[PDB]
Formats: sequence, C-alpha cells, structure tokens
Amino acid sequence: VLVQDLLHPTAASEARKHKLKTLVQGPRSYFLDVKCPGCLNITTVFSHAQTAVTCESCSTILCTPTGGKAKLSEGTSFRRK
Amino acid sequence: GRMHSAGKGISSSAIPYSRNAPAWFKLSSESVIEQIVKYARKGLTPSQIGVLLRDAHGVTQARVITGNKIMRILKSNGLAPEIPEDLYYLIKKAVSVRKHLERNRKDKDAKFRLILIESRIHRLARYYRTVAVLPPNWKYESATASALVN
Amino acid sequence: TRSSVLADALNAINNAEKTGKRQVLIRPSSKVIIKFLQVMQKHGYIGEFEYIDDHRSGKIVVQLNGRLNKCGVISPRFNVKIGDIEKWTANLLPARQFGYVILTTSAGIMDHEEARRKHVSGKILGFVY
Amino acid sequence: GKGKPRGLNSARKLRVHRRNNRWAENNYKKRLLGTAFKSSPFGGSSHAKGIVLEKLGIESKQPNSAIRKCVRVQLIKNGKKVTAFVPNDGCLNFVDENDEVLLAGFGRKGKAKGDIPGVRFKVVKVSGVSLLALWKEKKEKPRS
RNA sequence: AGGAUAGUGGCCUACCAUGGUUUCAACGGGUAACGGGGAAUAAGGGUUCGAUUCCGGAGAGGGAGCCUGAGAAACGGCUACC
RNA sequence: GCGGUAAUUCCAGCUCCAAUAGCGUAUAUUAAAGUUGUUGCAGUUAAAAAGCUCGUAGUUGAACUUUGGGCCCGGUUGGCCGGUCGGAUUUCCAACGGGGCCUUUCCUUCUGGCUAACCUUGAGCUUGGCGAACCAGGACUUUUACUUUGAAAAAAUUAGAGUGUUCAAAGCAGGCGUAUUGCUCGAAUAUAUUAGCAUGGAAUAAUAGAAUAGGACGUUUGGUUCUAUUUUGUUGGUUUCUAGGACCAUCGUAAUGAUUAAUAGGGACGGUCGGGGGCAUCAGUAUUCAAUUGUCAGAGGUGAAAUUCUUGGAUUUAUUGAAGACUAACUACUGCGAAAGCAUUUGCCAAGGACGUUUUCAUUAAUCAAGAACGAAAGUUAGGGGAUCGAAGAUGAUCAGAUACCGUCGUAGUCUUAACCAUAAACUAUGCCGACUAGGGAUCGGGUGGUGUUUUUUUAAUGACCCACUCGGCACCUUACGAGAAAUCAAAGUCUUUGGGUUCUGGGGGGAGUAUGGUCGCAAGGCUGAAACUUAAAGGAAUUG
Ligand SMILES: [Mg+2]
Ligand SMILES: [Mg+2]
Ligand SMILES: [Mg+2]
Ligand SMILES: [Mg+2]
Ligand SMILES: [Mg+2]
Ligand SMILES: [Mg+2]
Ligand SMILES: [Mg+2]
Ligand SMILES: [Mg+2]
Ligand SMILES: [Mg+2]
Ligand SMILES: [Mg+2]
Ligand SMILES: [Mg+2]
Ligand SMILES: [Mg+2]
Ligand SMILES: [Mg+2]
Ligand SMILES: [Mg+2]
Ligand SMILES: [Mg+2]
Ligand SMILES: [Mg+2]
Ligand SMILES: [Mg+2]
Ligand SMILES: [Mg+2]
Ligand SMILES: [Mg+2]
Ligand SMILES: [Mg+2]
Ligand SMILES: [Mg+2]
Ligand SMILES: [Mg+2]
Ligand SMILES: [Mg+2]
Ligand SMILES: [Mg+2]
Ligand SMILES: [Mg+2]
Ligand SMILES: [Mg+2]
Ligand SMILES: [Mg+2]
Ligand SMILES: [Mg+2]
Ligand SMILES: [Mg+2]
Ligand SMILES: [Mg+2]
Ligand SMILES: [Mg+2]
Ligand SMILES: [Mg+2]
Ligand SMILES: [Mg+2]
Ligand SMILES: [Mg+2]
Ligand SMILES: [Mg+2]
Repeated sequence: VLVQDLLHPTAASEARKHKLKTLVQGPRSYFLDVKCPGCLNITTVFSHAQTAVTCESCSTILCTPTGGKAKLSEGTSFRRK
Repeated sequence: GRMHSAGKGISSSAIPYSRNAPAWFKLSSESVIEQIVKYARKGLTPSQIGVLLRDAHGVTQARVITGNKIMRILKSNGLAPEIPEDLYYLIKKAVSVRKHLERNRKDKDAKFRLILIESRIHRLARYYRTVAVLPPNWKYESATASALVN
Repeated sequence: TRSSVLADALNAINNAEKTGKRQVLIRPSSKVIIKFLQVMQKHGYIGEFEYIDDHRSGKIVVQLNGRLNKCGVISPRFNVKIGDIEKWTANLLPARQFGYVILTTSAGIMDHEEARRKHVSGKILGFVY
Repeated sequence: GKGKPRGLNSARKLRVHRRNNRWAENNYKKRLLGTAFKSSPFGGSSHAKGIVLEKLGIESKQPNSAIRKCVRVQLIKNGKKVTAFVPNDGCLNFVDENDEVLLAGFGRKGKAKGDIPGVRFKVVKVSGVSLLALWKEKKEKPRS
C-alpha cells in the first residue's frame, strides 16, 4: 500500500480485525437485560456466560453455555445493553 | 509460548479502556463486596467468584466496580486461603496423576506430564517464597501433598 | 522472548524504510523509544509520530520520509568513555560529516555531538543515518 | 542471535570458549603441548650437529625418477637417528663417513620437502666447511 | 588462656568447638614460568615475548643450623651431613 | 612443477634483474588470518544443531513514577564597527553550552556565632533584617553499577615541544654581548589499563520502602528509663526543678498508604477437538494346522528349472474348529503427540493443545553447563506364547567359482510380561524464544456474523453445507525486494549499512571416533577421548562433454 492512515482506519476493518489486533484492544462481548416469562425481575446476562444462568425469582433457565456465545432459552426476551 | 508445550496460542480476555464503567450499573461497591464475601464463605475461589458476578450479575470487573481486587477483598475480610489457588490446582492435578500412575504403572506419557506439572509447581513455589506469601521451609512433597490439598 | 523493545522498534522502522513505506507502527512504546525518535526527528530523519495511549504500554505510529538508510541498536548497552565515542563513530558510521551515534548519558539521551559539547559520556544505545 | 552470548556480563563464557576453540588449532596445540621440546628430533632448535653413519640413495616420489643422495646421522645431544639431504651436484663426495655435519631444516616446519620421502633436514656443513663453499671451491676440506 | 616473638597472629602449646575452600574452577598436575616496568608486530581491536642496563624477590654445589652485630639464617662468615 | 637427445627451471658462459656493505638459509614469533572471529567466522548440502523434553551454576529479561512552561544572571563562539597600524574592544541582532528562581516541587537539618547579600535610609554611603557565602561540632543519615573531573599511578622506554650531535641515530643541551668584568632561555607536555580515593551528574540497569500498618509528621498530653553541667557555700551522699537521648501510650494532622493488566506467562471456567497415552474388552477376514467331505493326476515354484508334496489320493472344492499375529480397502502434500511414535469396536482412568472469556494471579519469564524422564529397530536376562515371515544353518539351482542374488525348508528372533540396553540418514541432514518484512488460494480445529441452502414437525433449536471474517496449526503455489557458492530459501531474509536473547558444535584431509585411562552397562557395547606418523589437495554446487 505504501501510504495509509493507521490512526484513523475504517470501522469495517476494525470490526473485521481480531479484538487484540485492533488499534486499541477491547471486548467484542456484551451484556443483556433478560426477561423470563412471568417474574419480570430482569436479569443481567453476559453473552459468553460460562454458567447455566437462572433468575433469582425461579430456577427456570436463562442461558446454556457453549464454546463461545451462550444460547439463550427459547422463551426469553433479551435487550443488548 | 506455553513453557511446557510448543503451543503458540493467543486466547485471552481483552479488557476495556474504560477504567470507570459502565454507566448502566446495578449494585454499589458494598453490595458487590458482600456478594463476594457470600460466595467466598461457601468455598468458591476468586476466579469462580469473578465468573459468577460477571455472568449472573452485571459486574465487568471488581477492580473497577470496587477499587480493590477479589483476593485483596478476601484477605481483608479474613477469607484468604492457606496456599494460592493456581498452586492449589496444580498440586491437585499432580495428586490425581500420581494416583493414576500408581493404578497404571506403564503410562509413561503420564510420568512425563507429571514431571512437567511438578516443575511448574516448583517454579511457582519459588516465586511465592521470594515474595513471602509462602514461608521458606515450604516444600512440596506428594505424600503430604495429598492432604495439602485439604 | 522479548528483551529490547527499542530493537524491535528500529527493526520495524528499518524494514518499512527498506520497503518504501511512509509510516510504521511500533509496539510497545518505551520512553527510550520516544527520546530516540525525538533525536531522529530533531535531526530530520523520520518526521512526526503519534503515541496511542492504550492502558497497557502504548503504541507509536511514525511517519517516514525517505531520508533514513539505517537506524540501528547496539545491544549490549556498552559503557562508553569520551574517546571510545570516537572509536565507535569510526566503526559504525558511514562518514565523519553525517550520522549520529546515540548514547544515554546522565544528562539525558542525546547524540554524540551534543555529548561532546556537554562533555559527558555514558552508555551506547544505537545509531542513525 | 548468532550463537555467542552478547550480554554485558558474559565474558567468562567467551574466554573459556576461546580456550577450547584455540585447542582446535594446530600451531597453538603444538606450542602448548610442547611437541618440539618433547619430540621433533631437535629440541625446537634451528640447527643440530650429528655424526654420519651411512650414505643413502633414496629414490624420489612420483612423478619423478631420481636418486637424492642423502645420509643417516646420529645426533650428538639426543642420540636420535635422522635422514638428511645433501643439496648439490656432487656434494655427497665431501661427506665420506664418520663426519661431524651440521643439519638444518629445509623450510616446511617439520614436513617433508618435495619428491624426497621421509627426510626433513639438509646438511649445511662438513667439519665446519660449508658445503656451498666446498662446492664453489672457495675452501678445501681438512685432512682429518 | 598461656608461651614465644621486636611486635600481630595456630607462630607453638593446653582445653574446647567443628569448622574452612569449591563448577564465579577449590585441590591436584604441567610450565621448554622469577614477577613487573616494558619489547616486537599492530587501521582499530588484538597476538606473542619479557634470563637480560630500572624496581621488587630468591639463591651462592645441595640441605640444615648458628656466632657476631642496628641489621645476616651471611656463605669472597663459621658448624655438621651429602 | 623442470629434466626421458631442439631443457626459457639442472651444470656452465654471456646478458639482465632485485637489495646493496650488506645479502641469503634454518628455527620461532607477528601481520597477512574475518584460517579464533568482542569488534568479526561458520554450522540444510562443503567440518559442524546434542535423538527429544524437563531442569540446577550462568546469561538475558515488558511497560509505568518531574514532564512541560516561564523569568533572570553571567560565560564561549561568532557579527557590522576596525573607532588600533595583517592585531582588538565593547553597545548589537543568533547559536552553543552553565547557574539560580517561580509554576502544588524540602532541592536533609539541630544548637551557635560572620549575621550575609540586611524592612536595615542618617540629609543622597548611615546607629538596628532571615546561620554557612566563612567555620564549628551534632540528629541523622537505601544500597550499588555507570559516566565526568581531579588526585594518584618512579625513572628509563613510548608519543611529543625546543635545540647543532657538521646531517642523522642520539644527547639535554645550549644561545647572546663592547667576549675586557659577563647576561640569559631551558631540561616541557601527553599517555599510563583494571583495583582502590575524592568529586559532579543522575538518564540507562538493578535494589529498598507504608498492607494481618509494630507506617510518617507533631505545636499537643501523661508516663517509664538513661545521662547531666551551671549554681544553691564549699569535697562528697541524697534529692526538686531544669536541659538532653531513647521507648511506650492517646489526641490531633493528614486526597492517610496497594502502578498497569504486556497480541509475556501461570491458573480457573465453557463447549469442543484429536489414528495422543494406559487398562480391559469386541470384531474382521486372511495365514498355518487339524477333522470330515467330493473328485482326480499331476500340483508347486521359476526367466527356465530342480530340490519338495503326490493312487497311503497331493493341489483343488465344501463345511467346521484351534492358534497366534495384524488392523487392509476408507488412508488424503489430512490428524494427535516432546520426540521416538500412534489407525478395528466399546467402556474406564487420568492428561493435553487450540479457541472463547469485560474470570483470576500478577513478572511468576526465555534459553540453559551439571543433573534427570522418555527414547524405532536390532540385541541381552528370565517366564509365557510361538500362526506368519525369518540374521544363522541346511539344501536345489545359476555361475569360471557363488557357503550371494533366485527357489524350498528352517532355529534365534518377530508377539507378550517384568527388567536391561540408550543407539539410528533418531533428517526438515535446518537448535529454542521473540519482532518485522510480499502476494494467492485451499485445508484441519475453534469461534463470530449472514432475512443464505437443505433435513426435520411447511416451520423450529440443532446437525450438515454455502458466503464473509478471525485465532491457531500441517502444508502448498507464484515472485525475489532480499539472501545465497550455487542448488535453492517467506526463511536459509531484516548480515562489511556487520550487535534482539540464549545453549550446543566445527577450524585442510587421513590416521581416528583408533590407542590409552576413566565411567555406565550382564554382555553387546555406550559416553568421554589423544598422539606418533602421513599428506596437497580431500570436499560442495553447478557447467559442457
Ligand atoms: Mg523452557
Ligand atoms: Mg506468541
Ligand atoms: Mg546486558
Ligand atoms: Mg603432485
Ligand atoms: Mg594470644
Ligand atoms: Mg588461639
Ligand atoms: Mg625456571
Ligand atoms: Mg632459564
Ligand atoms: Mg641471600
Ligand atoms: Mg657452579
Ligand atoms: Mg648459607
Ligand atoms: Mg666467590
Ligand atoms: Mg626457477
Ligand atoms: Mg642459468
Ligand atoms: Mg587486521
Ligand atoms: Mg571459516
Ligand atoms: Mg557428505
Ligand atoms: Mg556435513
Ligand atoms: Mg534435530
Ligand atoms: Mg537479572
Ligand atoms: Mg566502585
Ligand atoms: Mg494479559
Ligand atoms: Mg477446559
Ligand atoms: Mg485410546
Ligand atoms: Mg483332496
Ligand atoms: Mg480398518
Ligand atoms: Mg483424521
Ligand atoms: Mg549420534
Ligand atoms: Mg544430526
Ligand atoms: Mg522467527
Ligand atoms: Mg476456520
Ligand atoms: Mg488458516
Ligand atoms: Mg495440524
Ligand atoms: Mg584451521
Ligand atoms: Mg581436521
């Protein structure tokens, strides 16, 4: 290329890049406000949770862990936070 | 790197730039500290406490929610273990492998990996002795290790 | 493993200049790297550069003109006296008219001409021309 | 990193490594083991006097057909037997027998010279009269 | 602690303790090794040499002992053995 | 290399050349020699990366803590001017280096004097501020390395200033007058490592500090203990206060006190991944043998044969059974493992990498003499097992011979258990760690995204595929910017523009991995490892024949 701006790259390229290999490294993970049917009592859930998270109101189940992102249960409504 | 292998993996967390965060935030520092102490009184280690606060509650990290780390909080509230956790887990692994090797005497791969694990234990014990969280005269021996776990 | 970050920085700058690029990214941005680049800048060998503050150690994005043939590091940082300066410069500079041997003295990091002026010596870091 | 250590406190390694790799040389080894003083029929000397025992017609190496007119010499200080070459046309006729000759090396640092197998020395004098001078008829050999 | 010494000191003795050195090369062996100042050759770095005009040390065929004296374990001074 | 009857090389003559009162030869040493390699070698194939990993003497080791801005003072260079007759001043634009002060900046002070520079101001040179600028003594006082300056480092020698040995090597002399009486310049200076001494600096690199606060300040407040002069009138014994250490206690003052979280490392967690390992188990045909069975004369092997088996029925067919080994095809420029190595099923046992992670510790790390684990095959010991193939051996041929290749038999071995051995073209003939530098596509594992395709229950979630992306691997294609002696190489590059860290090995070829001595081993042998002597070429890669 021989000339380029390494301080103001494109957001497309920075999202294409690996999280550590960006200009400033930071997480691609996020949190969710999750509603279970019935008990509103919204629960904060991490995307890559590692635990079978369940609401304090009842042991319903909220998210099952996977190798990456957690799989939220079928009857649930989530809000990116 | 991977001192005892040829692996060259980069699988690590990439924590954020914001040291004060995240502006959607629940529980105060006191609530988070009492949750930490509650999870510690039932026997969880700092890593498990962190994972649980992270995924079940919204706690990006205790060092920014609070001002202190989890092991410091536990040391100040009297829940510090007798040996550090990484060393505990290594001793546990070595105990399991030595038991397996007694039940199976021809597992030379297991002998090899046990030598690796013991080398690692001794390196960490060297560090902990020269920073004085283990005393000198602390020495790892399998015989007593089996209950040095507890 | 990684021992001298200055060496990696100057290797990257050298390779960028050999390849004709006009910019290069340095990781992880030590103070001595900053002062070294400041010397090279005061003498006109690189141009502007920008320190990106991640909370770990830093990055640096340097702009490069084509004036630089070799920026180098001398590892180990040998202890250098006031005549050994001349001996070194003879050994590792192209001519007696241009080029700068760089040495960390108690009076800061500098080039050897400034070190002769201030009459102080020190440890050798590298060279540039 | 080119092998060798570069660190500012790594000089002992470099020293002892040099010692070993110096033993890998030839001249250093011969100088320090003392082979000249312990071997090498001289005593590391430039010259040596000896007594003639026999004249020899050593045949040359190939490709070369010739006979080289040498002599056997018992050295006075060591008693060692040594073959020496008499360099010139007809100069073997001044070395009759039981002479006291002076020998030097030829110039190859103990090796054998040319087509002459096994000889490392040459005759410079007979009875103190300089084969060169005898051959150019400047001087004459004593009676006895 | 004492003796001895011009004086310190296992220098020697009595009693007691069990120490001291060592891969940062101890101890042992070899040196065609007195040590330096210095010499040769050296772009720079270095390699080799240094019995020898100066300084220090040691010796007087080998060993040992001693008189005299401020000073010698003296040898162009004694004593003995080889 | 010359010399074998036309010698530019021998013996001579002539001529010529080189150094020249000197020239040659021998030995040793220095340079040449970057053929010792710190500067500064090489290690795929030329000599040389230990079989692989771990690890103790060592070497090396991520980033971070006062920066920036101002105000002044006076030095060195310059610069018109030359206000002097090719010498210099001072008011000057600038540069170069020092010191001081202010910006949150105690940049150690306790007792005192000079009180210093002094609000000190007497009318335009006077009666009276703040301890170092002059000293005393003290409370103390993080430790080094590094560098500057200085002292020190005998003289001679070395470099070098001046100068008549007539030049020069040398020496330290000498030179100048009216030479009647005398005068006078010198005999410098520099170098002299490392160690030690003092001194300024304080970056670079280490080191320490306040974290179950026995922490700092301190005008405070009790107290405990120790030392004590001047005086009380004296020598002494008691004291009271008083002055000075030290320590403990409680009140007070403090933004009271813990660096990041390295695309370093360890550990945890999550769902996976794998012909990774150990134990047990299951299956598959095939091979050999045996039994029964049918038919019948050749079958086996070879290039061709013969040895061999065959009317006592060989080979062949069918049906069973036993044994032990092996794990075909699927099987690939695919996978796991430190390497050696690992391929039937299932179960158990423990382990591991990669990925993911807004989890945890926090520099714990890299490489590593000594030291240790593992280490194909063969081989050794002892048991078991023993189908196959088969070092030895026997045989049939071929052959001039053939105790070899080919054929038929066949012990040991090949398998296994418990120990030994510790070697290999154990090879990528390429040490490990780390950073950077060119394009292209495919593939293994993980993950993200996509109204994507398909299957399910048109539908969902999955799973399998497609597209894009990414981390980590096994590799591959093209090019050479570069490297290389080239063959070739994305590392064998970033190397005379020579230094990222670290271990090992080599220094012409042979003799020689021999002899000897140690050490390990039951042994076989392994590890360590010369010398004599010999030699001008051995060798690598390419080129045309
Ligand atoms: Mg390692
Ligand atoms: Mg890495
Ligand atoms: Mg260093
Ligand atoms: Mg020849
Ligand atoms: Mg005494
Ligand atoms: Mg005593
Ligand atoms: Mg001697
Ligand atoms: Mg002598
Ligand atoms: Mg004497
Ligand atoms: Mg005599
Ligand atoms: Mg005597
Ligand atoms: Mg005499
Ligand atoms: Mg000739
Ligand atoms: Mg002639
Ligand atoms: Mg040279
Ligand atoms: Mg070489
Ligand atoms: Mg070969
Ligand atoms: Mg080779
Ligand atoms: Mg290898
Ligand atoms: Mg260190
Ligand atoms: Mg010092
Ligand atoms: Mg990290
Ligand atoms: Mg896991
Ligand atoms: Mg398995
Ligand atoms: Mg039949
Ligand atoms: Mg199969
Ligand atoms: Mg596979
Ligand atoms: Mg080998
Ligand atoms: Mg090899
Ligand atoms: Mg690399
Ligand atoms: Mg993929
Ligand atoms: Mg890939
Ligand atoms: Mg792979
Ligand atoms: Mg050589
Ligand atoms: Mg050789």
